[PDB]
Amino acid sequence: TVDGLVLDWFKTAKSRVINPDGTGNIPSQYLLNVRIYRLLSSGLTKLENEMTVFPVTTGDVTYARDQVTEFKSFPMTFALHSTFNQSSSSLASLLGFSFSL
Amino acid sequence: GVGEREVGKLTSIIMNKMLFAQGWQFSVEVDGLEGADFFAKDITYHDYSIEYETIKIGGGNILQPTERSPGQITMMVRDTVDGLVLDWFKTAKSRVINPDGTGNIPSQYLLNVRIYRLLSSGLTKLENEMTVFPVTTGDVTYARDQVTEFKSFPMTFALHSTFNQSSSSLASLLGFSFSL
Amino acid sequence: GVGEREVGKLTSIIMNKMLFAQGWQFSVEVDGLEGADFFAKDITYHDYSIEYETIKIGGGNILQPTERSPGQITMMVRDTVDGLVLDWFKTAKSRVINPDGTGNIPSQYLLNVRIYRLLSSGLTKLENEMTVFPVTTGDVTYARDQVTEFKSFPMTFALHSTFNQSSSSLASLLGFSFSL
Amino acid sequence: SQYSIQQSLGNASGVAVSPINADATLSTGVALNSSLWAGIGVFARGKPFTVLAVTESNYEDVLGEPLKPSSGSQFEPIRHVYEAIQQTSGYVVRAVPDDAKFPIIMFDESGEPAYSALPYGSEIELDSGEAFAIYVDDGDPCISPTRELTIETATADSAGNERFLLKLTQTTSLGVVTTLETHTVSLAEEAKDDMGRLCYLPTALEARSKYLRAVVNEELISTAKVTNKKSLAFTGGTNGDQSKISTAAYLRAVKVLNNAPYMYTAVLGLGCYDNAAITALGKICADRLIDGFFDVKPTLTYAEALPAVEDTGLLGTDYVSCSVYHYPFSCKDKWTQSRVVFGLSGVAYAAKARGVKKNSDVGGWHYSPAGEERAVIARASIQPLYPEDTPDEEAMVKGRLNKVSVGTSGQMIIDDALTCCTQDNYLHFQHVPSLMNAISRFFVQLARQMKHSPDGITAAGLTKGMTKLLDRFVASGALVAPRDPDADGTEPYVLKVTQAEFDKWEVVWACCPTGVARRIQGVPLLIK
Amino acid sequence: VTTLETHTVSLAEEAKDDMGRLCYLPTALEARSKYLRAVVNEELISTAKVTNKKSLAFTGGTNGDQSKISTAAYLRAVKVLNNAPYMYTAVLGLGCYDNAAITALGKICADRLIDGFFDVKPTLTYAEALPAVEDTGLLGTDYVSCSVYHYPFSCKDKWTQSRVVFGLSGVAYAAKARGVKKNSDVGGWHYSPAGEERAVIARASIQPLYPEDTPDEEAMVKGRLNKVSVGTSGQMIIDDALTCCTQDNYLHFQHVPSLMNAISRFFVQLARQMKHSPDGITAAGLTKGMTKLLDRFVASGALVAPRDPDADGTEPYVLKVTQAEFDKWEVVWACCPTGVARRIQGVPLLIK
Amino acid sequence: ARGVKKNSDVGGWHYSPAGEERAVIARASIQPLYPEDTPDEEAMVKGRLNKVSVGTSGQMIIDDALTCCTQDNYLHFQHVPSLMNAISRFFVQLARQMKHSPDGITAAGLTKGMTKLLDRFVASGALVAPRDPDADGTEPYVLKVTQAEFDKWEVVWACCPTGVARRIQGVPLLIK
Amino acid sequence: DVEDYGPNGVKFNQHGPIRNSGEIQVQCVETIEGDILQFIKDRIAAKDYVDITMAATPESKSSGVNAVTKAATTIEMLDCKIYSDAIDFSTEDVTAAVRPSLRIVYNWIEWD
Amino acid sequence: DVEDYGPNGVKFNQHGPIRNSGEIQVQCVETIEGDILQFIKDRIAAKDYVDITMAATPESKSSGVNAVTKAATTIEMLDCKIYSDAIDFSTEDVTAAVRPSLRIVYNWIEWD
Amino acid sequence: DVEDYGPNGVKFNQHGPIRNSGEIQVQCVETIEGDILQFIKDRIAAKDYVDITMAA
Repeated sequence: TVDGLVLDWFKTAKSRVINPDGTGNIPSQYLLNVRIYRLLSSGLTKLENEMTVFPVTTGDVTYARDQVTEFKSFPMTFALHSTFNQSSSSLASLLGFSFSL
Repeated sequence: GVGEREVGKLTSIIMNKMLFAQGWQFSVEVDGLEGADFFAKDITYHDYSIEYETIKIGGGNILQPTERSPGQITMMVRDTVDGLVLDWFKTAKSRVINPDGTGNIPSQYLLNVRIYRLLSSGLTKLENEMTVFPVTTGDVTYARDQVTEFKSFPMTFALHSTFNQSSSSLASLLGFSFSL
Repeated sequence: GVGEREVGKLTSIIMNKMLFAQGWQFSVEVDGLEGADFFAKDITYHDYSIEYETIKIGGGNILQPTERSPGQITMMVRDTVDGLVLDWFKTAKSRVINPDGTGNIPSQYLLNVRIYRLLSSGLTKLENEMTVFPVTTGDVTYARDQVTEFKSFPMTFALHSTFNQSSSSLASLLGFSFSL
Repeated sequence: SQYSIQQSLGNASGVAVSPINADATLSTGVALNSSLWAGIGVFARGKPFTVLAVTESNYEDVLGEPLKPSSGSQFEPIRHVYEAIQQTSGYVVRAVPDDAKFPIIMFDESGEPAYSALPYGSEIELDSGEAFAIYVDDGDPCISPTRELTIETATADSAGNERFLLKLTQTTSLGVVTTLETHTVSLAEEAKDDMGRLCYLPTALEARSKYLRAVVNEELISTAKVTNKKSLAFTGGTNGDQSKISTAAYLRAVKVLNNAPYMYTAVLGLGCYDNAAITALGKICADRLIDGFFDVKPTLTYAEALPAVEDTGLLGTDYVSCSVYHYPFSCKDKWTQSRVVFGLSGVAYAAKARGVKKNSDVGGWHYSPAGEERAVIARASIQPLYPEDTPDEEAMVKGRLNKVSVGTSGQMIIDDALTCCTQDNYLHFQHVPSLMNAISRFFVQLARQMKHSPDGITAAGLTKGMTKLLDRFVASGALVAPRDPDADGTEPYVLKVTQAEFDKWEVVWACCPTGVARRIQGVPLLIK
Repeated sequence: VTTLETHTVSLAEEAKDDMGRLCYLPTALEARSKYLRAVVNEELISTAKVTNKKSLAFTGGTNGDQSKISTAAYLRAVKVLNNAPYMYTAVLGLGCYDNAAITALGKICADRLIDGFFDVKPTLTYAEALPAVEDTGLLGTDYVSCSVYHYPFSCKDKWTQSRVVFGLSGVAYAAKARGVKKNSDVGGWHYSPAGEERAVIARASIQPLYPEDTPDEEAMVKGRLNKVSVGTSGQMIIDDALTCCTQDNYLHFQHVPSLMNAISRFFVQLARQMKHSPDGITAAGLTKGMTKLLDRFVASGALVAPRDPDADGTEPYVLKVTQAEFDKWEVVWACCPTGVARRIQGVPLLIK
Repeated sequence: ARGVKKNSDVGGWHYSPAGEERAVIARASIQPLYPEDTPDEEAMVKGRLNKVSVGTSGQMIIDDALTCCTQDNYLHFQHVPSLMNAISRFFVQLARQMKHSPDGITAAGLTKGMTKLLDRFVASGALVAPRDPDADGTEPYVLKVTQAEFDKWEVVWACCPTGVARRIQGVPLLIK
Repeated sequence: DVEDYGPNGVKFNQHGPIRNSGEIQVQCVETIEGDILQFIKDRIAAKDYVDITMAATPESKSSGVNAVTKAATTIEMLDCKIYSDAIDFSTEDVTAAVRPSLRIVYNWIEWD
Repeated sequence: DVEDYGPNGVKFNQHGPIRNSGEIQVQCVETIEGDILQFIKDRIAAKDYVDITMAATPESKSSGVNAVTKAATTIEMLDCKIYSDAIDFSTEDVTAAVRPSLRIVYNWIEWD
Repeated sequence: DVEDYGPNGVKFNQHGPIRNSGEIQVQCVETIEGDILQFIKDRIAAKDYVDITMAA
């Protein structure tokens, strides 16, 4: 968009994934539930695929001025958390994503 | 008008004309380079990739993000009458590495590259600031057959580090030198 | 006229027409070669690249420049009626390596290649001077189907060294020979 | 040498820094103008009985330094505006009692200084003596803290007119003297600056200084002389007792709010509990078709809280655009860390403002002003005021006021989106009045921009305006197709446009909104 | 120090330059110089002598107290501007509030068949603002074209950056000017001084006059007063189309007086260019003139067909010409102008 | 001269003749002549002469860009007189090259000359749009061209320059 | 115009850069000695840029001694790049004279 | 239309997205001062979107004072992108005036 | 002309080499014995270069 909200979201996502200080974040706060649904004739949607993924890299992207008929656009790659135990929960709770050691 | 798909397209077009911008507002610049925002023609940026490791567990593999593998910046640029860009590159690589062969202090030859987003009023806002150093411009070709376009080349800069993006000003009584 | 983008474009065009030059002023030449500036058609230069290492540190990797991995020069050239370019290459490689197989002194077969920038008055100014030696012209194809262009070939020269770019004149009483 | 640093910047090219300051709080904020609003407050400093546009960078000084809770009942509005500022600017109106008097310093023909104090609103007159006078209008009593003035001379102009410089400074309780500004000015009737600026005394004073105004006798300006004076501090001026607040001041401020020629879609209680003022603001909301954010006394337990709604007098079908708030709890001060109590009205406004501002085209006016994104009070150490007292759900529902419950992470969510609309009709919600107000606005500006146009096109312009505004609403999701296809059809909206004569065009539009889900039902069972 | 001009002149009565220009002092002075006027003794000019003098600074030039100006000077200037042989289209208040002066201005503009932009002095609050119209007395069945203005606001000076209060006749005339130049074939007499894209004042730091004073829409419309409101971008707009016409006829509007004034001027110019010509062809000439003028009004589209076909007719333009006697060719015309669209009503409802 | 000569189209006449790039004396072993004597800042300012201070690396920077202009008007700086002098030059050579030309074109040549010279100034950044839009407008420059007789053409141009920042203000505090 | 595609097969059109540059072909006539030939030869020798002014001046509104234009019907063109083209004179061109065609690269349009 | 192929060499045709967008070339005429020139200059300055209405109103059925349309023969067009093209005036164009051509990107068609 | 693009989508045009070379097609007439035929045959046999002068 005008504001680069997608880049903003990616910045936030990777920040939550990995500490810039270098430490390992809990693999529960930075996990996102991506889902693709199939539409209907009435506009309704039905589940088709739901993955629990995390960002890894957007790839080597090129930006210039020669893009004189199309917009600067980029891909983002997300890696699933696991092919086993596709589980998730809501952070919005008294007992958050933190745990007891 | 009142059909579902007409409503959908109307919503899409309104929010598109209200929230979309072409790649207009952008500006690449480097400390110590005058007109570089002009002479540069292309940019390719990668901060860092993060590598995963796989683990075998039963019928499943679990991949975990391990470590930020650094990236790089590559800038495609045309030069001026005097070759000021090549001059700057010569100076930069000279400061990076002693032609006598010794290792220079990794503080004097580090440059702060920054890309900002423009505004409707011409103002700029920070978008990405890296601390990088030159490495190589690549194998470039020069001839006379370039009969419709100017000789131009890319330069690759490697970031100093994906950790502690720090810098300071040499213009001081206590310069970039230190106490042993 | 008074709009911000009109001002920007005006500034850009003025500074462009005042500071831009096409790849016009250029000249490649080699000691001992007459007309080579004419016969040569293309040049591809690389002084040297500098290699980094990664070091794993926490969540970050730090890359530091070590060492100038050297480059090479490659010149695409057309020859004359007599094949003087092939003649020169034959002589050069002969001086480089004894066909008897022994190693020649790495001072007699070293050539000083130089590219200068021309001026509006035809004068030239130094742009790059390398001390190189021939290695190989590559796998070249020759046939009769070349019915609209002349048979031309590239030659690759390797620099003697990325360190101590020194040379001297053989035309002296104390020649390139030494005292054991 | 050149290493020693002076106190403050003078005229030399250099750097001067102030002594390090610990008791100084400043916050970051950039307004986006999502919901223009105002409120009636009683503060320190600032012009009373006047609208002042307060941003995220002036409430510190133009609104005055925040007072303490024990200093009467005036910490409520300062706290309220404190939470309000983090969303958008305000148009606050300050009120002072009759005890407030501003100080005046009169300079005679020879510059002889005298001090006086006059009540605000009272005019200023000069006798035969006291050639002119100068009075501060910033609202500071000049005694806590204190400010001083200094008068010196300078070079003359091209016409030879005498020029004298005035410098202002502020002094704290400790005694630290810090300059603020300085301005030269010439007493000449036709005094001009070398850049052409007007050097006429009151004119130059009002042009440069935003703190001092002056009155000059036309018959004594010619004979007025100047002198070098130092440490000129106003005396005798103070706001008086701000605890005592008058209904006359309340109504005058309401009149100021009405006559304010600026847009404002929302109004606040802002710590005001006077019944007459509440009724006046309710009438203002009714006759300006705007939203009101009235609040009641927090000290009222649920037993007497219920009759307080009737005691408001705003119950009815007209005063439905407004909302009434209460906060039966105790929190901890951010600044003085004291057990304090103040209303959640401003917090609720900020929550709904944030909720509506994330939407782009028109704003999520239909959004419930609650949820983790909005319903967050979290001031400090929230404790119940009256643990003994107990509310009643059905009495509360029929009372139509907003209560509050527990949230996700132990924080405390407004569990209500119901206005004071007595009748249990679909407009008794909060999103319905939101949409009616929004559509009222859009209709107003479209009509006003197409006003006074040659005939034959107005109907067409209205048609496309309706289509486009419905486009915004359907994009926002506020309006949907009707749930009854067989009898009520499937069209989310319908339009009627026609005209009666050369004037009086008329339009009637119907729309069907969407749901909000403010109550939920759930039933457990097991298969065992 | 700057120079205005230099010129060589001679004392001789019949001195003339080689340019053919007389070198005589007065002749040259009020032939070329536009600043000074001199009187010369025709008997002493022969014996007159001059000396080399420099920096002849004028002294004694004073403007005096301009705050008060005599009603005699007012009426003298009124007569002067009335007698000015120049084309003018409207008269402005220009800060003059003298009752005699404004009444003279109303009489003059009524004679000229032009518009007037009279104003009341802004400090007067809304309560006494309505009686001020009667106090002026410009209301009537003749001074229906003129309008009464009031600006209960205070703005910022462009030059002195001071909080100042003044009228709105000038900006109203500017709005009229823009509304008439946007129309090219005739000019916009049928427009109104309103519209977000067209009516913009936005003077500077606009702020109100009296926080206590509250106006009444019904009272002001009864009193034929003009209100002024604000737009979306903070600019300032004129939300009125009403004159000070006492009669409840359409003359209370402002575009209608403009249109019959315009048409009157076209008839005047055509008949007067037609004058002093024997009949036989003059009748045809005037008929084709009225056809052509109605052609331009229909091109403009300002006039409309009658809204009642059987009773009010169906043809918007009705024309007739006849002669009474050796002179007095009479001509009559009838037309129907467009509407104003004063107000839109809107009431929401739910489909359920 | 060095600070101006880096700019290409016209030179940074508006540049402050100071800074590490310019304000470098560094001859050898700089010692004060009169350590006993002491200057005064306000007296010095009203005296309008140039004093000198410490720099980045212990070198000694001219800490002033003020001329001997007595009146405290905007032309009392150094960059402002620089711009009047520059524009005076350019006006002179453009007028001299268009001197003695047949009439009917001089006004046009003047118009495009003004446009191009403003182009150079806006490229240099010396002139910017006015800071007062409401009353002073947003146009960085304006032109008036006309003629009186067969001779005496006349032109009046106005321009708005940019800032130089020769004094700075700073105030410390802590949140403790 | 940038033609973008979105979800639900929607087409959309968005603003782009001004297409301020391009080519203009014009037709003219030479003289006895080749005014245009010498002019273009001097032009290519000097290697400089030229500015042109175009206008539409109806003779009805013309006043004074020479044609007078108005800001409405006048366009100034900058950074004009002038060149000519080879012109072929035929065998039967008894009644036809040389028509010199010029190819002109134009960069950005200004309106006064 | 999606043209698909199946077993037994069968061809088939299927619906796709509406081809709602494209280009329209129109021919018009300017005025003394260039109404269309100022209009397009203002349009490109404002960088906005425009809406147009097209209709077919036979004069036989016209009633009232100005032309009256019917819903059958009227189409409203949205998201119109109005630009113009260079117009070449020749040498022998003695009887021919300027014919301004405009290129218009259209996005989606609505019928009332 | 080199057509370059810069920041903010600015277009610019710059000098290049002279387009001095190319092709010219001409129409002529021959004679009884083929003057032009013998001339071109001799030209191709000689494998030489020729200089021409054009004038009006």
